[PDB]
Amino acid sequence: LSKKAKASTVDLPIESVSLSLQDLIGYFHPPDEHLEHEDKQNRLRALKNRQNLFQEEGMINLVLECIDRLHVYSSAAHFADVAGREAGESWKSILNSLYELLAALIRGNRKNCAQFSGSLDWLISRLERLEASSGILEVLHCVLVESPEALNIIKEGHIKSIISLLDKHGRNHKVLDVLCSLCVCHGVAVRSNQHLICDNLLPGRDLLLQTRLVNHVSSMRPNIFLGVSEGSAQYKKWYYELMVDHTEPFVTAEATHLRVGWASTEGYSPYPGGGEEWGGNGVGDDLFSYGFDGLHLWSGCIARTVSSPNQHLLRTDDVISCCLDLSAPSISFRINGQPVQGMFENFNIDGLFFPVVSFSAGIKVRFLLGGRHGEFKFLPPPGYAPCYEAVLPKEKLKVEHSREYKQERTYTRDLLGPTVSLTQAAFTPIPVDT
Amino acid sequence: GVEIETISPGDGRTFPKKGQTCVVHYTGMLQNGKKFDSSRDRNKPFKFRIGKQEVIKGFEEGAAQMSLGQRAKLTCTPDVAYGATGHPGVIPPNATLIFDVELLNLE
Amino acid sequence: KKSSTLQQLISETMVRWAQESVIEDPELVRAMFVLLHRQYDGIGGLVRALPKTYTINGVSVEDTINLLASLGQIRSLLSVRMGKEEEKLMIRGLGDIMNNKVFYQHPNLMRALGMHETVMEVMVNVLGGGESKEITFPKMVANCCRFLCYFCRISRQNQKAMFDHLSYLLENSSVGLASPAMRGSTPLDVAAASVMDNNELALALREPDLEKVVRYLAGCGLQSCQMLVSKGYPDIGWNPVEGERYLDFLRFAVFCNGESVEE
Amino acid sequence: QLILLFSRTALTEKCKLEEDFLYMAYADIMAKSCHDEEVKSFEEKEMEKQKLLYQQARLHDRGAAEMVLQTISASKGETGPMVAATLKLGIAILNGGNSTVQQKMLDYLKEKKDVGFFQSLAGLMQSCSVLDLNAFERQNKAEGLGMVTEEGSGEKVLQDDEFTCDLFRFLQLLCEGHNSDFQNYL
Amino acid sequence: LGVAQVGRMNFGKDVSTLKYFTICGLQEGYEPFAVNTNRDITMWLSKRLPQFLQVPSNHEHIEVTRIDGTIDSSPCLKVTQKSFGSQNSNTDIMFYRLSMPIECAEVFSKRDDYDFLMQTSTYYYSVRIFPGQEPANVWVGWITSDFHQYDTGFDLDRVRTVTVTLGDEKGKVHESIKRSNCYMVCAGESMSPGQGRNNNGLEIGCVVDAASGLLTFIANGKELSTYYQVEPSTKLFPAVFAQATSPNVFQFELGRIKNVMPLSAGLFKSEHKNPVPQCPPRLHVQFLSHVLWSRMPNQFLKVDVSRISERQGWLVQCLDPLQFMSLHIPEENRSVDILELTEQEELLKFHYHTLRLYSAVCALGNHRVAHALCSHVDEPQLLYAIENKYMPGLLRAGYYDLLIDIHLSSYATARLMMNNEYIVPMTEETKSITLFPDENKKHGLPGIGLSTSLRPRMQFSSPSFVSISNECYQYSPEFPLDILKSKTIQMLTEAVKEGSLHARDPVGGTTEFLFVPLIKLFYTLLIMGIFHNEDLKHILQLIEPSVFKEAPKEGLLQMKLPEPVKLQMCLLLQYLCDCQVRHRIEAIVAFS
Repeated sequence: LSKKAKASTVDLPIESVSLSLQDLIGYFHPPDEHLEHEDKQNRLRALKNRQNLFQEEGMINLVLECIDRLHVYSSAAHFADVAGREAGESWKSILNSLYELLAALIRGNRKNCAQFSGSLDWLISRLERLEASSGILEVLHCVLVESPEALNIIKEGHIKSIISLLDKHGRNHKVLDVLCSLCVCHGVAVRSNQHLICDNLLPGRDLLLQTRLVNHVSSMRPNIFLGVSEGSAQYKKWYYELMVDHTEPFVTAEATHLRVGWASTEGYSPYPGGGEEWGGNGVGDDLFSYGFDGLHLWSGCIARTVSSPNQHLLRTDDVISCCLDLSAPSISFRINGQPVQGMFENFNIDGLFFPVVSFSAGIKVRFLLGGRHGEFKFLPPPGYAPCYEAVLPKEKLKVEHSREYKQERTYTRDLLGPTVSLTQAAFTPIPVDT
Repeated sequence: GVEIETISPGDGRTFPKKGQTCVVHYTGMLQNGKKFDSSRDRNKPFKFRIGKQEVIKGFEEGAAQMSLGQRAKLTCTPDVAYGATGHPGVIPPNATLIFDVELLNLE
Repeated sequence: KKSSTLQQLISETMVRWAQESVIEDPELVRAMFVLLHRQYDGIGGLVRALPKTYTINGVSVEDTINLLASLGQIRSLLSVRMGKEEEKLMIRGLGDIMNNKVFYQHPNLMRALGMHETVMEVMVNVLGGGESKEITFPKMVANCCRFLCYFCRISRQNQKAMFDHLSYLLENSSVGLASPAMRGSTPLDVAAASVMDNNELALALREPDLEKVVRYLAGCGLQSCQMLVSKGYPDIGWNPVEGERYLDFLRFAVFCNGESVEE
Repeated sequence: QLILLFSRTALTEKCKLEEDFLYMAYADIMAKSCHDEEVKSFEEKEMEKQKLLYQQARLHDRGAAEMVLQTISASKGETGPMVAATLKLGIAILNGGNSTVQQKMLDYLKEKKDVGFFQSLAGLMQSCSVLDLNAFERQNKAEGLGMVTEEGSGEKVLQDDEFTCDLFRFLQLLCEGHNSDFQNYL
Repeated sequence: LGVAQVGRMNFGKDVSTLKYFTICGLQEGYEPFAVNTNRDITMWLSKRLPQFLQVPSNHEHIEVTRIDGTIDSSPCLKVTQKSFGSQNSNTDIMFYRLSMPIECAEVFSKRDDYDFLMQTSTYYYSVRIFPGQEPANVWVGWITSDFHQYDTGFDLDRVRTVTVTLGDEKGKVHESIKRSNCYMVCAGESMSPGQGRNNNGLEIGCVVDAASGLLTFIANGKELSTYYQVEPSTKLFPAVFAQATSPNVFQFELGRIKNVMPLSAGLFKSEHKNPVPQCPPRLHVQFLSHVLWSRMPNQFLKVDVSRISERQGWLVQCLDPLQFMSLHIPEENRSVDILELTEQEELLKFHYHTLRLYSAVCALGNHRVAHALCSHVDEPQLLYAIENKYMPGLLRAGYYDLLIDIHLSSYATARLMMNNEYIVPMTEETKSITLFPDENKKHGLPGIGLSTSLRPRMQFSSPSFVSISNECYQYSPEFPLDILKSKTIQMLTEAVKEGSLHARDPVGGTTEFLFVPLIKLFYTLLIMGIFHNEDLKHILQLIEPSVFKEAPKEGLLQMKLPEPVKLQMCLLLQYLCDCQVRHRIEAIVAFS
């Protein structure tokens, strides 16, 4: 076929090769564990003698030649075009069966793995191929676990090739197992292999999953829902204050989280959107929340430093004033009565807005909502209104958890279904046509 | 090479000086935001002595520019930190190092 | 009725586990019966322990601790595969051991610790790695053989300990014969130091090892040195450089303490 | 369970018979339990015979004969302390010409078709040591020189006499009682 | 639970709480669900926010087929709908994403030519809108990881945007920055000529400049007016949103236009300098879906809210620290709690093998590698992994083994190596040593007493990476041993007094996972000799109360243990007997 003889002229025994490969794989089959111990010993002896005879007759080299002369064709469609349709159909299965037969022949045989140590370099060259990746990894694992000589043969380029396979083909644990076999074999540690695998795989932090302990963060909001819509009786300017009565910078190893600002619901539902109910997320970690930590403006989990007189992280005896202007989308902050040289502007105004503070442990902060609920230490800017005015006449204003679930007894916990939309939150009198 | 911005103010009159060990309690992070070192994790304040090449350059100049009791954010360019060879297994080659450092005390 | 002691408690719990359940784990069964036999044979523990026991005065505590740390490094490096940094570590540790005074002062402690076994195990690994293709890491074999020769010269019983391994050394007698400046650092020299100036050991020498040495000398006489001709020396038939060292070993075997061992 | 563990370890395929302190110690323990060693009367002679029969039964009911045969076969003709302990255990279980143990050993050998047992037996008997005038003369010359002996026994001549006696006593016990079938089978 | 519905489950953790169990169900024989459990049952609920996941092979509506790149055609991913052409076919906005993101520059700047192609950071992919698919129904562009917005109708106006304006003291806008999760364009408005896209093509090209952060779109060879400027370090995912009107809807193409690096180079670090387009198996099409589960945390923050006064206002207070482990997926740029790996099996198995790889690289005294791994797996993470009850058993065992290998393994091995040989200095304490503590012949508690035998010195280096000294890499990394001792004793006591109750849910899910790591860490500490005096007394009480009581409840010996735990206790008894032998040797020397 390589010399391009006509397809009918050449005889390609596809079916016989496939059946013989299946029979040989079954013939080189490890004993089952549930069998009696002495019978298992007999079957293991038979398998070992079988492998020894095959290796002495040189079956491994013939299998390798078949594998190479099938690998010369890249794809099943290519091999079908070269030889024929049925050959193209059977190409992948034949390659897989040949690789499995090689693995079965060499598995558990110290001598066979010792001879395959020399040819293993050729094997790794086809690692990147999708059709042969699994079989090559299986053969490599067997050879590495059995023969320390092939472990010595393994080099830095081959280690990089295996790591590149981990990168290209995704997360496959067999690659990690092969790497562990490279690191340690027969109770003997290869320092060079360990150092190389470390220095290549670990510092990138791009493949292995990364772990961290993260402080739990909770959100704290009032009842008020503030939305602006065309033809609605909602005042567009609002103002509230928060003072840090007490804060501890480091309750744990991680820094204490403390962010204050406004957040917007998704649609008209009372449920805040865009953020997970539990986790390290807080105000400004999603595009529905807008926060200030005393040094940065937080929005969409991205922080940008803002300048302010005596700028510092939020500490004890700091009065934070947040201003929401929905006539033109604007969120401005003032620390200790001094303006903060930054704003949020041109954000989405479809949903209702509410004050919110996100915090880790070790805080003590108080809402100054204006009017009866709180008092403003700094006068609100002209045109703005205290947030306590937004409370509906019938309801009462509390500060309640923004998310549905809080700490309580497991059986007393109220499981909540989906909530109805807050149609009454925005009052729009629609004209009746007359 | 190193730029410093204050997270928390210090006294502003006591500064590191020759032959005085600096007790710093720091947290190190890569520029992309992945933590690689933290003395707060080990619960051991870090002690180093100025002018004796014990720590990396950018860290040394940042600590020198800091004042007693001042918490500041240190940004170290690759030249003043591990160069282009990097730290094997921890710091990738040509990496910018960000440090949150607090000068607890000076003996 | 209470066991009231660890021995009785262990015996009862082992027998109770074994009678309660058929145990599929061979390692668990082995460990259980080892523990049971240990509990029943209290005397055997002392029998094994007392030879390992050694007594040192308070003056030697510090250098004994340093030498034990060096020996611990050498032992821990057995589990690791050979390399350049490992070679440097072996060499530095053996140098420290030979430098320390306790090595000279307390040979019996040193035999009980068994450094000779550990050092020859290191050398066995080095030689078994690439024996046909010339011993990789020759500085390893040189330092190990020098340390073993010094160990031989330390005491007469150390010659006992090294002669117990004479068979393997004469097997790998052709490690560094050709290379000059390796004299005193060959397993042949280790064997010569083991059998040197000891009438008892010369008498205990057998015939087959002498046959093997004579065969090596005959091969040297028959064939030249491939390594030497590779370096480019003219190829004369026989090999004086490797012949002479075998002749020296035979001389040490036959002649001892100014009198010829006639057998 | 211990006997099964030892039997499985012996049946396991490996080039050497790896030295096992546990096997040697427990084999010695069981052999001593079996043998448990002024004219005796007939009543008390039959007493001691029944007691020895019960002691041997406690083992050969659990597979001690198969242990001994498997360990000797796996020895592959190499003398060792494990082989000596196995031979002593076999002597203990076969002492007095135990017909049941002889029958079990013969049945096991015939059904396994173990050529390794007899090959190892031939190797052990070939490798058994004898008197050496050369070693005797060397020892005498050391004594004449007056150098202090390292071992007072002087076991260099007749290296393993106890082992040789144990092996031939094992064969005699196997053939004891005019066991004609086993005599022909040997 | 339906709309505006509230309900409670009582699993019977406290039987008295069950209202009608005694009335019905108690006498019949039914048991409470949580009668034997020692911990509250972890409760799972449907996830409100959709997350992108790979299209299942059995997904009834959407099918994705991969076309291998030929010599003349670039590698291509084709999305087609099998459900269409028949009833029950779903006509809705379906959001598609490529798995891996292109990373912008950390700091932005102030025949194809090989040099420019090599030096450039510009990347390209194109999508071919198949004939018969309405271009207005298809949107093409980039989305970030924050895009969790799923709606029946998607409009480019709805995309969530924010502008962060930073000003100077005067108030001048020195930087105005636009931020959005979605950067996409519409093929319907893109097509200028009209209906005639079904003739061929409608290739909408997306061009990203990583160095500058500029996002430009080309359509049929002309540069579109739409352009987006993204912030530095933004991770952008190739995404196409399409409402399917045809069985064949859109096709990702990974080709390269003149002077532009293909997408594979930007995606894969290894192929950063490879100009040939590539579609490695890791890259795959992901679609937004709501079929996911969320785990409610076992413990929440203690937050107290109250109105202090008319004067003072509402106060919110939280003073107790609650902390959790987050597992961060690098390619998808999302972090999840590792306790979710109980139900995510693939990530669980991969992380277990990763822990095994860490153990392998740090195995057998590789102190430098242990110091390096101290950065990746930290002390707080290790301690939380040791102490947390709900973690999977595989990760529990992996973290226990990793802690042992990084910190305790080297010195434990050294002491095990020195266990056999005894070197006893001649000192006053040595002379004072005696076989029996008092006149009456009663054995002292094993391991408690005065031992003078020479033993390896315990020395630990302090992990630190600001330091440049090379002495730290020699010696094992340092771990707080008193805290480990106290936690080991406390959790061993808890495990002992819980195992007797035979709870349905042990820590880690099985008795083996509960005990083998704990007993292994305890045995390592005992070998190291960290335990001293009263701690070892409590240890001996836990192992067996009656035998080791200093002069009912059943100890760790008499509790029907599994075989691996039996082996661990066999090792412990070995060590105790070795301690007895060492005491005998010391007393022999003292008499001598």
